[PDB]
Amino acid sequence: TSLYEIQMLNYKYENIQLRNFPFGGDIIFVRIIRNNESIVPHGDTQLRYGDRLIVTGAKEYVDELKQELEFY
Amino acid sequence: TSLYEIQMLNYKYENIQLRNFPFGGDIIFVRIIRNNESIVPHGDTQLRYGDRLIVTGAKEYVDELKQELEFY
Ligand SMILES: Nc1ncnc2c1ncn2[C@@H]1O[C@@H]2COP(=O)(O)O[C@H]3[C@@H](O)[C@H](n4cnc5c(N)ncnc54)O[C@@H]3COP(=O)(O)O[C@H]2[C@H]1O
Repeated sequence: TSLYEIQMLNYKYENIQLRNFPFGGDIIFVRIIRNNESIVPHGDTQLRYGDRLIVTGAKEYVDELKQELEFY
Repeated sequence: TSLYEIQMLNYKYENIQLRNFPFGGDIIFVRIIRNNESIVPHGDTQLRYGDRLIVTGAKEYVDELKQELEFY
């Protein structure tokens, strides 16, 4: 697996832009699936509750992000 | 999510960082395979001859980039 899906269910990250984001080891956001649309994420893209995040990275770092964003 | 491989075979774009690349369309480089290693691209990553760029985005622009980078 090189593409992982994380659900953004953490209120503390609502409206945060990717350009400010706390990247673990390092990850790329491949797509954000939001309200029937798949968006190509860039610096000014903001997270929203319920986003389906498609990410790529080493599993260790993906795991941290999954924990923080989906499991809190 | 579709990913496409683009060989960086055009010396003209050699050494250009992603932060300066003249993107003409909606795209993200998801990975770059270089020296048999899969790396996670950022602003400071420089294009190198022979890079295998794994990209996602508008197919229209993927085609244009392919023209620019591996037809040249
Ligand atoms: N995988 C990739 N494919 C194509 N181009 C790439 C790229 N990774 C970086 N870049 C290009 O470099 C800028 C610089 O990147 P950086 O990593 O330094 O600085 C970034 C970054 O940490 C954050 N960001 C934007 N998109 C991101 C994404 N998909 N994943 C994670 N962070 C992202 O916003 C900062 C400013 O974003 P902005 O897009 O407005 O500005 C971008 C974009 O034009």
